[PDB]
Order: sequence, then C-alpha cells, then structure tokens
Amino acid sequence: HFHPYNTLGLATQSAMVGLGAGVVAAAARNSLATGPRNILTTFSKSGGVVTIFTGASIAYVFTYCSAANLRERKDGWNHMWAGAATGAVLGARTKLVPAFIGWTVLCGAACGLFGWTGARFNADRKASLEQSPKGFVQEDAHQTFWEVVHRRPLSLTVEQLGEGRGINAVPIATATEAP
Amino acid sequence: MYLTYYFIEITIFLAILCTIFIISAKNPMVSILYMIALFVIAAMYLYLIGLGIFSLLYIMIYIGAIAVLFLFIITLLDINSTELSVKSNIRD
Ligand SMILES: CCCCCCCCCCC(CCCCCCCCCC)(CO[C@H]1O[C@@H](CO)[C@H](O[C@@H]2O[C@@H](CO)[C@H](O)[C@@H](O)[C@@H]2O)[C@@H](O)[C@@H]1O)CO[C@H]1O[C@@H](CO)[C@H](O[C@@H]2O[C@@H](CO)[C@H](O)[C@@H](O)[C@@H]2O)[C@@H](O)[C@H]1O
Repeated sequence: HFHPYNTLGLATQSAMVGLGAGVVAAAARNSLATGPRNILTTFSKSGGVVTIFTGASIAYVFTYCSAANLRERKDGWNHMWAGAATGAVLGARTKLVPAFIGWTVLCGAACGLFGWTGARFNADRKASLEQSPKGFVQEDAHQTFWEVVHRRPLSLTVEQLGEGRGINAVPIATATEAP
Repeated sequence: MYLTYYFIEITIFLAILCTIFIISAKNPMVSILYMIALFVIAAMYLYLIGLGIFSLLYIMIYIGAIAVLFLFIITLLDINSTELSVKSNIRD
C-alpha cells in the first residue's frame, strides 16, 4: 500500500538544505546592497534570512511527514497541515496574533490547494487526458476516469450515492407490481 | 624527453594566472595588455593541441584587430576607474 516516512532523516536533510539556501541568500543579500559591508556582515545585517529558510524547511517537512504517518495515507491534506506549519513559522516574524492566525490559515489553504492538484508544478504523464483512455467505452467495461458512457450500472449508484433519498436498488414502479 | 609532457597543464595554469591580472589592475590599458597576453596563451594552446592554423588566425584577428580597436578606444576617451580596494569587494 504505502510506506511510512523517516521524520528524523527527511527533517535533517531539509535542515541541511535550508541552511545552505540561507547561506546562499545571505551572500546574495550582501553583494546586492549599498553602504559599508564586509565579510562579517553576512550574518549581521542578514535580515534573518537563514532563520526563514531553516524554520520553513524543518516545519514543513516535519509536519508533512508526521501528518502522513499518523493518517496512514498520502493525499492533499498533508500539504495543508504542513503549509499551516510553514505559515506559523513565517507569521511569527511579525509578532502579532491576528497576523499569525492569518498567515497560518491562508498559507495552509494555499498549500492544500497546491497538494490537492497533485503537489507538482509540472504535469503527470499517465494521468493527463492526452495519454489516458478517453471517449466512449468501446464495449461494456469498468468505466475509468476520463471516459464517458450512456448508461451507468445501478448497483454502482446504490454503492456510491446511497440507499436513501430518492434512490433505490429497484425502481419505484416495478417494486409496486400487481403480481 | 618528459620535460615536454606537462605543457598543456602549464598553459592552463598560466591562463588562470592571466585572468587574475585582468580583473585586478590599477590602470585599465595595462589590464587590456594582459588580455592580449591571454590571447597569446590561447594561441599557444591551439598550436599545442594540433591546430597550428587557428593560432595564427587568433593572432591576426583578435590581437591585430579587436585589441587594436580596444587600445585605440582607451587612448582618446575618458574612463574613470577605482582600484581593487579590500573594503568594496570583501562584501562580494
Ligand atoms: C475547478 C475548481 C478547482 C479544481 C482544481 C482541480 C484539481 C483537482 C484534481 C483531481 C485530478 C485531476 C482531475 C482534474 C480535471 C478538472 C480540472 C479542473 C480545473 C483545473 C484547474 C488530480 O488528482 C490528483 O489528486 C491528488 C490528491 O487529491 C494526488 O496527490 C498526490 O497523491 C499521491 C498519489 O501517488 C502522489 O504520490 C503525491 O505526489 C500527491 O500527494 C494526485 O495523485 C492526483 O494526481 C484527478 O486525477 C487522477 O484521478 C484518479 C482517480 O483516483 C485517476 O485514476 C483513475 O481511477 C482508478 C480506477 O478507478 C485507476 O487508478 C486509474 O486507472 C484511473 O486513471 C487518475 O486518472 C488521475 O487522473
């Protein structure tokens, strides 16, 4: 089915990557600047970039792996919880409570909308319309995604929708027949 | 006999060295003269690899037209330049 994650291993890999991105962005901030700057103002007038990269990396991957491990499935919700943790780390830099709540909620919603579309910038090859079976079914078969039919099985309607509202396993007519 | 072995590597080192005197030279036209030296190191490498024709095409075209154009610009025009101070490039 699935495979659980190594939260400590993926977290320390991301911590090293965020440390590296912080050093690169601090050097790019020195060299693209004005005023008296030296070799030691890399981490002095840094603007706190290495804290941004480090905290965002560790929080997103730790909350993503922990939420994927306690739910025992991988879907778009884990990106929502991880993006909420990222928004918590980015929103604590502005030391205000309603700001913080806004950063958490909106960053979590944006990352959940990201992770629900596949969590990929690029395309998936087998899932797109162009590389998948489309059009009508040629004979009767299990109608896969992207396919059209004329008539659907009623057993599927009872299994997917329910046995309730106006919906029945037998139409209301021949359930009421004279013999 | 094996004194003639490391020539290519020597030119590589020599070419490396020449670029540091291009980007760091107090006078401009002295650094453009170091660039002329770098064309000569290139033509050494092109003879050394087996392309003796190109080496003289580089000395004809790059040294004798493009560098002459550059020196000819720097003469009768005004260019300010600052020295390689440690304080301005230690941030880089
Ligand atoms: C208009 C409001 C905004 C709505 C935004 C749309 C985004 C909604 C996306 C839904 C959708 C595109 C359809 C959209 C088309 C209309 C687009 C509308 C406009 C677009 C702007 C992307 O579905 C994505 O869902 C994500 C989670 O929900 C998954 O995340 C990831 O999970 C991990 C998994 O490996 C990743 O490892 C991980 O990296 C991610 O975490 C992705 O796997 C998946 O690609 C569905 O695509 C998919 O659906 C499945 C069904 O199950 C289909 O399988 C079919 O069914 C089976 C037999 O029945 C058989 O398997 C198969 O034989 C058959 O093929 C596929 O064919 C496929 O096509």
